[PDB]
Amino acid sequence: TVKQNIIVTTEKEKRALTQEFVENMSPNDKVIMFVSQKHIADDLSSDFNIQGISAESLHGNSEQSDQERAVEDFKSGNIKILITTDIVSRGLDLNDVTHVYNYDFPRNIDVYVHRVGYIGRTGKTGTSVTLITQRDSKMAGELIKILDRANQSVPEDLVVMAEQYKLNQQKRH
Repeated sequence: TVKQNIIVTTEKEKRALTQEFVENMSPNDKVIMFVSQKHIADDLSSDFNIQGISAESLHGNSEQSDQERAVEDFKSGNIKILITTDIVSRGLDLNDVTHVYNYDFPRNIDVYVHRVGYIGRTGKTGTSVTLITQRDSKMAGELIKILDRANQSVPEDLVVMAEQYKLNQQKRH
């Protein structure tokens, strides 16, 4: 079973929170991190590597050689964080993954559930961590239902977001 954590935040606080997450990683943790834009993924990778948290970024135009080196490094432990945009590389052994980290909230709820499934498919326990901001407040109610269905704790800030969204929508009919 997979522990699901939702962190309500703003776009300016995402970098600092993600910094705090990666600094608190155990030496055994291996993270697949989801970022919507390639240049942000590159920025994050070079930040992490400069600090000594070994990482690589991949996107849809990454060469097959680059992807297969990243997958081998993820297996061997030569990287601890694989930051991906638009794809998950096919040769990735999901048994090595302890965490899914959604730096950007995915484009819909079905993609979110699929990413939780990346750890749940192996039958091992693991953790999904997701950052959500006001731009994705239309997802908040659906996300609460996912958490309630999976018997996961519901953060107060997520309930506040879903209530605020509903009130703002009711004023617009």
